[PDB]
Amino acid sequence: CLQVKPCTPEFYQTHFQLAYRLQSRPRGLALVLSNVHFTGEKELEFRSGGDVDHSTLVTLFKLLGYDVHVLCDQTAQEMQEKLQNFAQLPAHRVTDSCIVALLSHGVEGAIYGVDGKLLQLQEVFQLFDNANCPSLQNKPKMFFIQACRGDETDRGVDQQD
Amino acid sequence: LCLQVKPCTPEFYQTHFQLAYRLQSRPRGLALVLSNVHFTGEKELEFRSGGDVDHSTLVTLFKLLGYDVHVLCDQTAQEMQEKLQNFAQLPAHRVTDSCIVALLSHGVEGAIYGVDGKLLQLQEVFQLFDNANCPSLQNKPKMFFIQACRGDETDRGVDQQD
Amino acid sequence: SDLGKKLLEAARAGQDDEVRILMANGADVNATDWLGHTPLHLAAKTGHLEIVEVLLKYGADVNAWDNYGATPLHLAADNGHLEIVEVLLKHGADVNAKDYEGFTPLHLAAYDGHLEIVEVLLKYGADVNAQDKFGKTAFDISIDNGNEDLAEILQKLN
Amino acid sequence: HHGSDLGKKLLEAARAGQDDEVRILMANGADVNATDWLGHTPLHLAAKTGHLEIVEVLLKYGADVNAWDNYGATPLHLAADNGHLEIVEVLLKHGADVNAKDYEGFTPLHLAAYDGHLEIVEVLLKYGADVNAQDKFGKTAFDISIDNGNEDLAEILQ
Amino acid sequence: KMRLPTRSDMICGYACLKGTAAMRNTKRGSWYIEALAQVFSERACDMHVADMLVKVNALIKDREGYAPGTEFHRCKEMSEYCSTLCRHLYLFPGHPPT
Amino acid sequence: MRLPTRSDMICGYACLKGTAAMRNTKRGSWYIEALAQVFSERACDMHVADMLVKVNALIKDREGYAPGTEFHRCKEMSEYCSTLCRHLYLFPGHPP
Repeated sequence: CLQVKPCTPEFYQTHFQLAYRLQSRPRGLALVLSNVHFTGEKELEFRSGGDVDHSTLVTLFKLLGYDVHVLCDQTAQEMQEKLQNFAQLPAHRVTDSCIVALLSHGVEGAIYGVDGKLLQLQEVFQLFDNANCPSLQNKPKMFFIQACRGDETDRGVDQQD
Repeated sequence: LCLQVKPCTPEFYQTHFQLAYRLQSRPRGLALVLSNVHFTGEKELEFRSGGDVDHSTLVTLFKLLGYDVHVLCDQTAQEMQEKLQNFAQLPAHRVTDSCIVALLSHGVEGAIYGVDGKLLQLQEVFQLFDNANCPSLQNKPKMFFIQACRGDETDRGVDQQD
Repeated sequence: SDLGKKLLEAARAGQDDEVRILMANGADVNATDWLGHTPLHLAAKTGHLEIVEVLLKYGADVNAWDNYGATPLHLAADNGHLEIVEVLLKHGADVNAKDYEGFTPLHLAAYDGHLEIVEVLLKYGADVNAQDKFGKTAFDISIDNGNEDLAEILQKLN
Repeated sequence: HHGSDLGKKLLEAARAGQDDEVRILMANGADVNATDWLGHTPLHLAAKTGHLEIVEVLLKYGADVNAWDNYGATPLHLAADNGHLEIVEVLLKHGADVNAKDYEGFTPLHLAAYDGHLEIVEVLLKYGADVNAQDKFGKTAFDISIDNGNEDLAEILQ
Repeated sequence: KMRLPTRSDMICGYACLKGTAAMRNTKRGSWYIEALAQVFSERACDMHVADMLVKVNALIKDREGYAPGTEFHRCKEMSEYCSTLCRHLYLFPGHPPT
Repeated sequence: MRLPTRSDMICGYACLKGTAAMRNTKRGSWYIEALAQVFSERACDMHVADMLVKVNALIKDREGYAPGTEFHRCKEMSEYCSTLCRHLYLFPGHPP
């Protein structure tokens, strides 16, 4: 039901010139790490509906042509550990791009692991830069941080001063 | 050094305003080019050399783009938040379709230094122009140009090899 | 492009004339958003009575629901737009409709303490004895919310 | 200057250094004196990045071998600065100003010294390298052999 | 070969702004993900990632929270995205098909 | 009838987190140059969000030239964040 409209041959014939070469098969690797249950020091609820998000993304990245992997309910340490692995995977050498979706609870700059501990998002990106991940240089790398970034909630403001 | 703003064939406009931010007002909005170069306080900070060229290059550029541009120089952290909020309130914004603000100075992650030696959180800067504190600019694109340093270190780079 | 999206983005923005035009061109008066809202919905929710009226005239379904399971009445009542609440009712709105989680126009109209909106909802057979997900009723919502001019209208003809 | 320009695609396939692609553009009469926002010219880009083969075909199309950029550097400057002996030689056989200075004084010898490029210094001398040139810092190709802890380049200057 | 900055050619999308929270729903999920799945599937064919996120922004900006009898009801949220991409990023779905 | 506390903004940064910018006594900072270049040249047919992508491309390729020092042959990378919700074209001029 969540189809994905293809691109007309005129489009690629008219845009590929000025656009990150992204016609490899797979189109790159996608990782959908998503924590949903939280143990350790008790504080974090239980990301309900976190399963729908996880699915919605897995499918989506799959129809976009991505050899997608997955990880669930992981600890801060496990993430940096398994993320670095995903980053190294020799496959990236042949693909033209990379996708990574991190969905979990969090705070400014970092995400919580089921572990209750944090993982700085800056640390995450580093793993895929031009140094630590040479197999992906000059290749677009998308990131999708579903994690919450605070504790409040925007009540909103209305138009007309 | 003489900026040449090329104009767009009316055909373009008729084929793009349809799906963009309304931005054909005159002026096209207000632009502010606050740039701190001469720093006093505990003069640990260097001298923004060439900071005068940047300031000029931008003032001109924003002027040829059709912006009633203002300016401020060598200001203190407090003076900035103070004068920035004023620029944000200026009743003119009601008639314009966009807003530009360039902050050039020394800085660190998240904030910029004033000639004062004190900091001004960039997050505080943006707040001044949001949908609450600046209703006269809602739904109108607001560009920001932060020419500062998010750090100490210099990037050496890394060999790109196939 | 497709009249659908065109009818839709018009309804919620206000454009009154625009909506007439699009309807004249045979726009699908049953278009939806990524959320499920329909022009009537958008119009009902935002409060554009004039468009809500011209909409109904083009066979617009007055008892439609969105991805949350709300109805144009739900939204109309929820946002306090008496006029439309009435208009929507005269056309056969399911005054006792429930969303995917139970709430009814009366609740949404009560939770916000909308006087006249509650009075009019009753008039059309409002089940003043409906229990939302919290197990409360249009009554319990008058006290808790510190609004007493309210519960003074329900307890009359249960 | 109009749309996907001639000598621009040149600079492109020159810095991207794809031989075959530079010959073609030259054949079509590409302005072998194009510049980027920084002032570099095809020869410059080719010299700096080290694509000897394009540096050669370029020189063949009347390419100016003694051009400068916004910093005031020369293809020799860049060639020596990045240690590409071959091109340093080629550029020289064509009359490169071995004693050229950039907007701030530095000369191919310095740039070739500051980086400790053996053979590159040897060849720069050969063509009348003013081993007695003072950059902005007041030092010479000599002072740069000691400071940088490189002695195989020490007194090998008199 | 030549130099390369330590980091570049990235693009990150965030479901919410700094300090604010994300709107979750036990049956539909988070707005960002929905919007994402929507705009991507629909426009990945003629719109580049950088511009689609602008679309997602537009969607998320208009959405209001619907959960009555709470304080989450009629709330707002705003997405953001930062990129160091250096060329349009088209996902060219399904091409070539054969 | 309301909107989020903040939106429709777009900020461009001359350098990434932790790194420094590059100023030159005669040309100024790379970001500003690149900015003035791409904007004047493409403001006519390119929207602010995409022009910054151009500036990125330019800044990415640029190498530092200041021999004898440690700034020589250095790198730098620009970035920008956006909450814009529609293309932002500056439609320069538009003939009277």
